[PDB]
Amino acid sequence: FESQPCVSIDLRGNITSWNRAAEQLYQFKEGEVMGRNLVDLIVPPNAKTAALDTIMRVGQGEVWIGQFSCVRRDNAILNTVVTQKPILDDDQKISGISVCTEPYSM
Amino acid sequence: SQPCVSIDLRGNITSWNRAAEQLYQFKEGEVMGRNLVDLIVPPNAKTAALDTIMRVGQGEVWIGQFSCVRRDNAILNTVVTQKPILDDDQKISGISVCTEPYSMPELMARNY
Repeated sequence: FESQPCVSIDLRGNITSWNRAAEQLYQFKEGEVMGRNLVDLIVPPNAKTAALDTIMRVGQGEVWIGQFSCVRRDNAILNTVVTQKPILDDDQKISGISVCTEPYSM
Repeated sequence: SQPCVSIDLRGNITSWNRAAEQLYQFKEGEVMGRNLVDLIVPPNAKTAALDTIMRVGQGEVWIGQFSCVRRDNAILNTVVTQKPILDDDQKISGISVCTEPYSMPELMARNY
């Protein structure tokens, strides 16, 4: 079951999971993008530093909700709202970041 | 029900609700205009708090751990949601700092 587009990245920003709703939103299949860097894949070049700064704070233990402009496979610009969360593993340590897209645009 | 404090962009208190009076043990009248970080953040943690507490931009919300100290000097390990307050021209004019009743791990995502 999937409520929304969701992507998981490790602490460097490389993709570790990419759900079916993400396949539809961004127009890549999971196999095409596994291991690729999310910010390089979909964030427009002038916005990468800002996106990376957010991800760095999230990986250190904060939750973020905000405007997230990204580039679909077909080169449409998406003005999304995303919820970014640290992901905890079984050992209760931060292992990555969740990037989930909300149903309203900014 | 939710403790909420508003600050201006100097870090000084502009709003303090009844729930904040109960959480932190101060009344609105005595804290209005006071610097929030000097009021409730332990000395060792202030630069850290300042480093982030003023950094919220337009169209984002930050949720994170926030160590504070009550009037009685009990240490509180809290979580706060920080959002910008916009003026009539949609410029940031302040920051809203509202307490969540959870520790951070209860808000995080999980791998199984």
